[PDB]
Amino acid sequence: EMVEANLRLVISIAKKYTNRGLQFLDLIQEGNIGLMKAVDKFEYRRGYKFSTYATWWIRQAITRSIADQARTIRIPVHM
DNA sequence: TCAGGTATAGCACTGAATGACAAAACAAAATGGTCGCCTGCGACTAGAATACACTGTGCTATCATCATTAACT
Repeated sequence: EMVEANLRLVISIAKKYTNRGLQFLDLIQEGNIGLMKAVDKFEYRRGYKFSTYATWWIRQAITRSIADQARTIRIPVHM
């Protein structure tokens, strides 16, 4: 239920990060994976909004995916 | 023309030269110890919710294959 509710937030972040990269579908899948990984560790005791945490996790996932994938040769994240 | 002789070659003989085996030393190569960098993984808590991809081949020249429309039976 949380994933189905936040799919719209995921696609909104994807639209805010509209780069060609590999493909929009791969970026949406990476955002969904990041959303799931954030939900698996999220709690409401902080008294803040889940939107910021989910956005940070999706940004990290997209950065890792564009640093590793979306290229012929594999380039590390530090490079 | 026959013969003494000097030039040239074979023969008797100890002792120095030349073979075979083993050991010590140096250089080339593979294996192992060690240092610093590359890299794989996790976390950062104000709010951010289908609008950003975007289109552009252009309507050539016909030719043949598949379900819906209309109507004869």
